[PDB]
Amino acid sequence: EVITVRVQDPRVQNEGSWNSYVDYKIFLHTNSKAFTAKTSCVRRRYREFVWLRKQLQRNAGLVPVPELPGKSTFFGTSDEFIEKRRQGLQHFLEKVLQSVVLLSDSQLHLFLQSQLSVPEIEACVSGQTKYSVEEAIHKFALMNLEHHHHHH
Ligand SMILES: [Cl-]
Ligand SMILES: [Cl-]
Ligand SMILES: [Cl-]
Ligand SMILES: [Cl-]
Ligand SMILES: [Cl-]
Ligand SMILES: [Cl-]
Ligand SMILES: [Cl-]
Ligand SMILES: [Cl-]
Repeated sequence: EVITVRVQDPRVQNEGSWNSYVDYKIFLHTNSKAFTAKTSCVRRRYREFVWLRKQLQRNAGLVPVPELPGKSTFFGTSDEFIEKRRQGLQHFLEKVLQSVVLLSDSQLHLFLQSQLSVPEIEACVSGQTKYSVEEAIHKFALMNLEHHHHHH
């Protein structure tokens, strides 16, 4: 695997409050030149993955985008519900990162290597920010290193 990706450590955030949510830790490591940060670790919720798939389906190769786990008719917090959604998210990313065309998606790179919100990504990839995509990812890499990933 030229790109290593793992969706791990799912957690119910703000448990019990009106705006509780589940998010997922995304770990990536690659030597590919397409990525600004050689290693990255972010947290994202399912609703952001749904947005990310829509961005990817606008690609110029008309390449298929892997399916996501289904949407829920309830707020799911069971261990089994969360694990199966975690498995499907990892499969989704593993498949996405095997496509050269999808590796040109700037939103994907900010999704994976920064903690910018979805609107912030949209503003950055539309030329409405002071910083470039590469600058944002590099600054996050300096800000977010915590020595959890040893070189091989
Ligand atoms: Cl809750
Ligand atoms: Cl990542
Ligand atoms: Cl979620
Ligand atoms: Cl969500
Ligand atoms: Cl960030
Ligand atoms: Cl925002
Ligand atoms: Cl990083
Ligand atoms: Cl780290």
